[PDB]
Amino acid sequence: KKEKRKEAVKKVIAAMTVGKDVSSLFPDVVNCMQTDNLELKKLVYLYLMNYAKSQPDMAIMAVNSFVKDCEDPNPLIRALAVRTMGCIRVDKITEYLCEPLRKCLKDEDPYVRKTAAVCVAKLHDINAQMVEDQGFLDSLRDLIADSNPMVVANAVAALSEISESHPNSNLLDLNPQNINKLLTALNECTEWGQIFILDCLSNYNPKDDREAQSICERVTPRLSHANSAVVLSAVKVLMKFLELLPKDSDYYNMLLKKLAPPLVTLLSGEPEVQYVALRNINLIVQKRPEILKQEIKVFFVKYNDPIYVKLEKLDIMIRLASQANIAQVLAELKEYATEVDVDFVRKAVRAIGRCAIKVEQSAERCVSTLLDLIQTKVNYVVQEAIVVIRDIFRKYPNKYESIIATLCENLDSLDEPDARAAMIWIVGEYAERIDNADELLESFLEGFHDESTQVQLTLLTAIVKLFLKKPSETQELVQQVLSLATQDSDNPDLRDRGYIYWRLLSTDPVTAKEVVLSEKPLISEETDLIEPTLLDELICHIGSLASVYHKPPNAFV
Amino acid sequence: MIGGLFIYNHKGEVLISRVYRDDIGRNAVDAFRVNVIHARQQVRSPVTNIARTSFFHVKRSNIWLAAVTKQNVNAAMVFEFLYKMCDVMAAYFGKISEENIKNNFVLIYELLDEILDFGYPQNSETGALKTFITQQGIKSQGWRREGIKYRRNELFLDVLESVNLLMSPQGQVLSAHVSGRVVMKSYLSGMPECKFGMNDKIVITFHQCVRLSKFDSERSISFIPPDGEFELMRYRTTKDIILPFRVIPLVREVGRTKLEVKVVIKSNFKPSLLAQKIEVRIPTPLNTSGVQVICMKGKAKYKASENAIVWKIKRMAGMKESQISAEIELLPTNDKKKWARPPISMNFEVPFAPSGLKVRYLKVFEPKLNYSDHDVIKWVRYIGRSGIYETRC
Amino acid sequence: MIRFILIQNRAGKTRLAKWYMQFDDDEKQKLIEEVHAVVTVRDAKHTNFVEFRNFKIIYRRYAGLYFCICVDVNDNNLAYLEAIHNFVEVLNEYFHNVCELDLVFNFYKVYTVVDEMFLAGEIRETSQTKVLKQLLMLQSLE
Amino acid sequence: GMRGLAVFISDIRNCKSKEAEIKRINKELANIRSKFKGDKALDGYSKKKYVCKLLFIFLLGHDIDFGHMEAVNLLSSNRYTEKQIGYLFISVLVNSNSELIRLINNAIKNDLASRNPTFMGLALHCIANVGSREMAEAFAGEIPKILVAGDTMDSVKQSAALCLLRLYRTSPDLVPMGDWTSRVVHLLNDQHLGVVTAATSLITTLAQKNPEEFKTSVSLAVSRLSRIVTSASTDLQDYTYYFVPAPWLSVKLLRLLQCYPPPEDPAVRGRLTECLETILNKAQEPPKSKKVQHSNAKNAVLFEAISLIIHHDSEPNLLVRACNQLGQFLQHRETNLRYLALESMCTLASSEFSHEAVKTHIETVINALKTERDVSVRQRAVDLLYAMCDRSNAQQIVAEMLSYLETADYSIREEIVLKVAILAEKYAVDYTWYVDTILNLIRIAGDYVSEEVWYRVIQIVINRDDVQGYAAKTVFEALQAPACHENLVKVGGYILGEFGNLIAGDPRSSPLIQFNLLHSKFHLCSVPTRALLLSTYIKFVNLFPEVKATIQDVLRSDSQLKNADVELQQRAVEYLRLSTVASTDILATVLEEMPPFPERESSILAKLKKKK
Repeated sequence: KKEKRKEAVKKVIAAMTVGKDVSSLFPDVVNCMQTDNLELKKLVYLYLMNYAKSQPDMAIMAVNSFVKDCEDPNPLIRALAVRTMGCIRVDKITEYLCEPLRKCLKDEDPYVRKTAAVCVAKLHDINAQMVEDQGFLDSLRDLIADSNPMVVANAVAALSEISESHPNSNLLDLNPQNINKLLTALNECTEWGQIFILDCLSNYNPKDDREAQSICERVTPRLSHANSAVVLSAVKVLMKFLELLPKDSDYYNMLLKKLAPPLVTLLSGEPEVQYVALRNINLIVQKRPEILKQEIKVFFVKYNDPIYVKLEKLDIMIRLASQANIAQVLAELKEYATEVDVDFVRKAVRAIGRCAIKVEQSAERCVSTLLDLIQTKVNYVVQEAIVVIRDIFRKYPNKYESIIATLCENLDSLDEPDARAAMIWIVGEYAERIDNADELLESFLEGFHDESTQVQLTLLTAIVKLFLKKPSETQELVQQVLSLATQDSDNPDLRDRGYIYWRLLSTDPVTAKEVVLSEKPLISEETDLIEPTLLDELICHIGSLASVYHKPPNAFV
Repeated sequence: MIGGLFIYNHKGEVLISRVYRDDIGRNAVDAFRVNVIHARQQVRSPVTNIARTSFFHVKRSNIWLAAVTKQNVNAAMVFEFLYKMCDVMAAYFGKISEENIKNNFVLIYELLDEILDFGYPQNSETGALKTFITQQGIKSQGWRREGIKYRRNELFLDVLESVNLLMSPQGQVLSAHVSGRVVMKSYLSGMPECKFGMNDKIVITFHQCVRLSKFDSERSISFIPPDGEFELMRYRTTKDIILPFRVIPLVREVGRTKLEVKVVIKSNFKPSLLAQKIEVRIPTPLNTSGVQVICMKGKAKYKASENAIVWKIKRMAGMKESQISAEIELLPTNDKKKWARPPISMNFEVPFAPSGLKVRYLKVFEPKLNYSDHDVIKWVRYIGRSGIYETRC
Repeated sequence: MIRFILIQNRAGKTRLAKWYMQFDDDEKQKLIEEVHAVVTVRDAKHTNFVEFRNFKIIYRRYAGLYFCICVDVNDNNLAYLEAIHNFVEVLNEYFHNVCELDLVFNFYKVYTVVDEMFLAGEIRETSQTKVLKQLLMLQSLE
Repeated sequence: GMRGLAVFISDIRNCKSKEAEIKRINKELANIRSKFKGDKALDGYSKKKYVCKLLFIFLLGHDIDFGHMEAVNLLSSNRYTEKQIGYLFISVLVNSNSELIRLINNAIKNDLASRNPTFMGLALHCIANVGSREMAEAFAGEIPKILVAGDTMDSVKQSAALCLLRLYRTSPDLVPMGDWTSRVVHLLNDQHLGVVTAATSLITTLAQKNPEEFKTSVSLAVSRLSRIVTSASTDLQDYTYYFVPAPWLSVKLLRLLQCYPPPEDPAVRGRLTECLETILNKAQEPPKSKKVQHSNAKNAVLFEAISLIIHHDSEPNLLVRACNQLGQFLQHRETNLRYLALESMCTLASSEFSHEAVKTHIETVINALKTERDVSVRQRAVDLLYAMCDRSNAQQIVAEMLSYLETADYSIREEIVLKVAILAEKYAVDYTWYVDTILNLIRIAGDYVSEEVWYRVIQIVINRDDVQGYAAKTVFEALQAPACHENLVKVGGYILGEFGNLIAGDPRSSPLIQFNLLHSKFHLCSVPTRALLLSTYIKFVNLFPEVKATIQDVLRSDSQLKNADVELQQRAVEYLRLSTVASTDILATVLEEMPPFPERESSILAKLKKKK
């Protein structure tokens, strides 16, 4: 009797999982769902969840079944029924389930309490506009104050999710010493509960420095085994609570020296968490530089790491490059240059260039290493070396101008826009140093169209610069390029700047000389720094995807 | 917070789907499929921002795991939860494979329902998860008289099956079943424990000495063979049936004066073995008066006693061709005869098991006498008898 | 014109590859793999006229076989689908039953049937009875 | 019968993993190599068995580089089966050799000098199934000698027609046009029906190449078609495909007629119109069989007739009936019929004779676009909706395109947004709706919009000079949204930098707040966007003299002057110098003109064509 019904239910579940529509047996399954076996009840609930995921309008008749299951003595079955009913998307399902939701608030079971918290979070989205939503939130907050780790963790997570709405209430929770209570609960909770409670507490603003010091002392040994999640959340809350004055007790250095080892050792997991940890440590180093002071050898990427890990490790080594470690980083970059990967080689040579810009003393060594790399004669290596040379020239003027021909000797073929832009800029600025400028511009003015806008605009500005430098040998050339830019190119930016130059040169050449050919300031070791305000705001969201995307939360939601 | 979870195969088919948050839809599924499965030159990165929707992806052999989010999610938490789920799956049914996922759909749905709800990755401890999960996955990697002496240690394994089939004239099979009985003769000395390994190929009366404790490893049956011949086991399988013969009767009502029927038999087994005693009974209308036939193989004669045409074949090999054309004269009659369209009956025996049962290994180990298993002469032959082999016409 | 004719199976093995234009060595295998990937995903409640690259294939399921003719963009759609059905019916009345085993064990007969009713990329013959008569008259002659 | 193949394939099929299969296949290859070398293998049957086994070895997926001379030796034989196997092996395995190709050509030339249809047909199939320069060179003047009015059977005639077709397809310059055109054209009127099929295929290809040569065939094709469509219930029963008389031949004849202009003779045109009317009426009749194949034949003939009518574009009543039939098919139970009807109506909508009739079915087209939720059918619905768009009907079409773009999979997102942009640009009555549509596209798709949609919208806003105020306004109240795509950032920067004065009157739209929001959006953008914002800043320097101090304090910081990008650093230093010199006699002149943009080449259409 019942065995045949169970077999039929299992067959229907298998058929639904296969892909066939089994809505014909839906009334039969609903009728047979009224049973007493735990396995049969769980299977029926799973089948109902699968079937009502897309058609919840026809499942409104299951209100009586849900009410009957909510009266079962077994707490697990009641929790399962509440969780299943909480995801129903109807205008009257929430109103009918509010009373069971109110009754489920006071339950003597951690699983039932967790299900009630999840149901409250779900009901926050739908039919939550009157004082009923406030009452449910207050009931959930009251249920949060329990010794069970599961209930407090789930209530904190639900409240944090509901805090997306901003009715002038900053999460409408917490209290004095409630931070200490939450820390104790986390000490008594599991890994995910720790993550949730740290995320909730990272938005708290301590009234005085005593609370911040207590939080830092408590969360100091909170280097759990959840890999990047809990460690990074703790680091975020530690730096968010790092408001003590520098002229105070020696706790700033102690906190930094306690925070450094877990952050250094966090880069030991799977490549995916390694990526997140690398971006987070990039942000931390850019904000606070005195943490990874003497751990440059840690970021030496092995041969078993993927491309993104390699590139971000290269970026963090650029950020951590200093005078003492010049030899090590240069040797590492030289070794990395032969890693076959085109993008990784590009990143390595860019790292060499940015390290040359960063350190003034090691410019000669960087130039020598670049010249040695030229001997490889690899086309993309040569192109990226030309780009790096253009980058260096803006930092050191008229100092390494005699080494350009060495790279240009074997650079006959150019296939990348960046190399073309670099060559054109070098020619435009150093028009007198190289007499083949006219021929080079004549060669470049063949594929003026069907090229990147960077190349187009760099060529335009370099042509105008050369004309302002050598008017007798280039009109009859500037007219052609300006006509192509403002009569054949549809770019409003390009055309607008073309008319800018057209009306500047035709009004006052002295003004053009004093404006276009002005002495450009030095690069000032521009190492892709983030704006201080944006960086400070991003420190407040280290754990979330804001750090991985390097964007404030307002830019994507 | 976490907006769902998906598992993809190498072809880009959505094996399972779970959509907890309302915002995520089939658009996200298609976006992820296009942007990772059909990736051409994009730089590899675990998380990609497409249509303001993040996509965390983790590779496990030929199985793609995807976590779709549309919120400021803790980035490391999703990866940690994915690793925990991978560990749980490994502890449940070993390495993640296509067959393991396909055979354990219900288990996977239950696991995703229990470990995760509304996007909050609840506790995934093995002890805690065991209580809340009741489904188990599928893994795919007669007493004998004392003091009896025999001159030579020899035994026989005769596997006999009866095959039944009912096909529509269009060639569609409705239902088939094979009733098989295994009778073996054991003319061996001593009382040894022997291991008999064979391919199961089916999921399950049994003999008194038969114990199915280790039935989960192919067969792994152990028994002490009683003296003389006895029925080792009786069974009936309906899942994997290898039909040895196919009969396609091409009837043709050429007017009422006569009736022409053409019948073809097609063997679909290995030609390295020969079928014997091929017998086909061709029904005829009761108003038959004279029939002349042309047979490529064997001979056929008309039997007016039973009102049917009997077709006899000495023997034929596998993958052979045979054609019989019969012209049946019809009496004038009035109406309502219609020949009643009885089915086409055939009789045959083949030297292989239609059910596909095959003996894998048969080792005899004796601790006391300590004779080599290879020294035991073993003869195994198959005779598959034909039951009601009916084809509608 | 017809680019190629394929008779695949559920797994992916090609039981008959017949190309009417010069493809490369790995190009044939890539085309077979991508055609299988395209065809297998779809089901009965879908159009049989699925386009890809610069061509379009005409796939039609039959038991455990996926007959596929790849035609040009401008070529008609339904006519080649019915040509596929006619070819399937000629095979059905020739072997008395179409199945993977008969195609595997009689590949040269399948090739001569295809070349009988599909030559140089166009439809050589459109009838069943006449093709069967001409093939039987050219079967007893040895 | 053959015995070795049965056992060999039976053994090789039921094999273990590729190791055992490779071992068995290599053992068989070694055995066949030993058998080929020496020994008394002069018997033809042994060579047959070995060649067939080797052919199966090749087709299994393994490479074969031997057993070719001993296989081409099979051709010189009197047994039919040996010749067939040799020809099949030559067709399957093709190699470039001098002696081998010459021997094959000699064998085929000897074969063609026969008197039985079987050998000639086999040789023709061998020639046409592979194709080569040597075959065309040695048989350019032999195939027409078969196709000419000689005593040849019908089967070899069909084979020769298709072989000449293949040779022309592969060797166009090696096919003459001697005094056999007058025979092939009249061959279309010959008895039998497959012969007419082959002749129609060859004539269709040749006319597609050289239309003027086969002008005589149009009347014969019309007569044959008119005789076929209405002949009898069971006339020529060999060719009635499920009560539909010769669907493939009718399709071929209609394809041949499609490649020609309308017939000049009034009688021929009258017969063609009568035949088309009969085809349509028979398509409107109830089916003679409940099967789906009869409907498939009728609908194939019908769609070919509709394509012919569309191509001719000469009969208005016929086109109206065609549109009515397509509208009736648009709701058909079949799935193939809906897709094909959508494609045919997309083709038909370009014809001006029934544009209103096409536009009448827009409700059904939209319901199809929204209902079956397929991937190809909905794409065809999108194309068809793009086809009928006009000035009076642009609003509903664009709204439905946007609604579809909301839930469309992102693979086809680029084509849809390009189509919406071009439709809004081309069929706009008031350009305020065009600006609204472009901004809706930017907000909705954003990531997949184009390279050149915002180019076009900026060009239109600058040129028209009448929608500038509303464009600048809607841009201003769109920029302050929480999350906005960077394309909107570029468009807003340019539009504000060009027309900040038109909205400067409103205190809520003061230049200070505009500059503040632009700078807020400046921090998180790519390099080209920052360049655009710098150009907007220098425009604001003179356009708003009051915000000059704030702008100068903005771009004089180390963020822009010390930047590591050449473009940004150069722009910042030039703009700062222009502000610092403060002559004001040059700045107002240079940064105020921006004359309107001429329509270069309509790049959106070029990109749309190149993508498809």
